[PDB]
Order: sequence, then C-alpha cells, then structure tokens
Amino acid sequence: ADILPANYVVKDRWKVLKKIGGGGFGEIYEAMDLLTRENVALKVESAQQPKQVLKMEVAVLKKLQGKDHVCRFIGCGRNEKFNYVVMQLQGRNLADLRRSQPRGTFTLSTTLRLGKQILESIEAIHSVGFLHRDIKPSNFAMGRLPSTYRKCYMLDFGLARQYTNTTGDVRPPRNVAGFRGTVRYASVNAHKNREMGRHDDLWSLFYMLVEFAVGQLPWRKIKDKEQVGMIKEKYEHRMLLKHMPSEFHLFLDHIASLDYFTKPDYQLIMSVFENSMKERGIAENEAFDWEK
Ligand SMILES: Nc1ncnc2c1ncn2[C@@H]1O[C@H](COP(=O)(O)OP(=O)(O)O)[C@@H](O)[C@H]1O
Repeated sequence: ADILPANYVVKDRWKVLKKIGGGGFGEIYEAMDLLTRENVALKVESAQQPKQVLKMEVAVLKKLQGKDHVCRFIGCGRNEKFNYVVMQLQGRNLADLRRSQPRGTFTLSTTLRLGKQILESIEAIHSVGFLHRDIKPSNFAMGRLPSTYRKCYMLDFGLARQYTNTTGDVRPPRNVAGFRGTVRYASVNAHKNREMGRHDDLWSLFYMLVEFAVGQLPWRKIKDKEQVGMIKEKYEHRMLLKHMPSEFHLFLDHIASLDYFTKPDYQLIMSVFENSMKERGIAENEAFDWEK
C-alpha cells in the first residue's frame, strides 16, 4: 500500500500521477505541478519511519543548486503522515538502462562518457562539503527533455554526511561508523565500518564502471554484507581490469592509496577516462547505447 494514492494532491499544488520508484526510506512519484504545469518528481517518506532522511536530502539538494548534474529544487514540507521533497523530473536510471541492454553491458563509449559525468557529479557534492555514500547506477538518471537527454543526473542525498565543518575544515573521522549505502558498490573500508571518505564514493564509481563494461561484479549474487566484504578483501582488484582500458590501473592505484584525510586527485581520474576515449577514437558527441 503506497504512502500516496493516484490523484492525491500535496499542499494544493502537487498531484500524484504514478509511483516511479522506491524501496529504501520511502517512495518517489511522478506528479503534476498544478501551479507551474510541469511534471515533477515528488519524493516522500512516512513520518513514522525510525530513520528520517529527507531533512538531509533537502539540505544537500539546496546546497547543490547551481551545480551541473543536479535536479532543480522545487519544494519540500512536513506533516503528521509524511515528509516530502519536490524536484525536477528526470528520465530512466542507469541500472534500468543497463539491464535493458542485450548482454547487460554498455559499450566502452557509453561507459566512459557516463564515467566522466558521474565523476563530475561526485566532485560537485564533495565541493559543497558532503559525501554521497550511496553511489550506485539507480541513483543516476538521464534527462527526459530534448535539452537534457544526454545529461546524467545524480540522485538521492538521504545517506549523505557532511565531512567539512562551519570553519571550512575537515572534521575528525569517528573511530567507528555504521554501514551506509549499497552492499554491491561499497568499498572494503565501508565494509570494515570505517568512517567513509571522498575516496569511498570514487570506489563505488570504480565498481559501477567495471559492472557497466563487463556486465557483472564477482560478488553480484551474494546478498550478505559480510560475505561480500570477504570476497572484496580477498579478490585481486587487478583481475577486475581484465576487460577494462589499461589506464584504469592508474584509477585503481590512486583510489587504493587514498584514506579519509586525503583529497582525491579528480583530474587524474578524468585523465584516465579522456585518454581511454582518445586511444579508441571515441567522440564526446556519440549517441548513448539506449538511443540506438
Ligand atoms: N528526479 C527524479 N526523476 C526521475 N526519476 C527519479 C527521480 N528521483 C528518483 N527517481 C527514480 O526513483 C528511484 C528513486 O529513488 P532514489 O531517490 O534514487 O533513491 P531511493 O528510493 O533509494 O531513496 C531512482 O532509481 C529513479 O528511477
């Protein structure tokens, strides 16, 4: 039973058309904005949920206004039954787009071009003092308009954590931190209950790109967090690069050397994607796999 039924109207403005997503922490709907006449995304969480994450989501989404790869903030509110955020509506997510591919793989062209946009999104959130902590294909969606269909948008800021403080400094990490994010894309550090850093969001991007190009990860079928962590610890990460562009060794080595305290070298990773494209004769203007 959905939190909101079809045609329910939020704050005399947003009319629920259909449920477009959900699972963790609540549900997301496509709604008609009765004031502006545009289709929007309405994200809701029940007010009786023990962990309320929309307060974080709203704060991060507002802090990100003006950045590329981010939904326009439309509104938000709270009541006794539910909390909500209203934002720009996008198209299909990357997990859905990958699963729809014949072999569940994207071409290197699509993989590398998505990698550039996701890396830019990751650098954008870190630049406002926040870690995403839940980097995964379903938290990235393509635009749905002729002016936005080749733009990839970063979604879901509910599990975000501010690593900076009021004075523009980096706060000390806690001695221990509860597991946050997806099991499939979490770094080994996240599995060990270490405080997550900027490098951990880059580990999730590394695993996503391997999954995009290869179609699977070695721990794909395992659901248990601990069993997955053991596989990732034991697994020779160089074996993940068998079918990857050779400059991915540079990406892997850089992230493997980082800790919570060290600012990543985002340009080093960008250079890996750019050289991988040029060495293959891949143009930036190429159509994405799903366009064909
Ligand atoms: N602005 C949006 N436009 C289009 N689809 C969206 C939007 N926000 C979320 N979704 C869809 O619903 C799912 C949304 O959940 P999301 O905010 O990403 O995470 P969650 O349900 O894990 O808190 C996504 O994978 C995507 O398909």
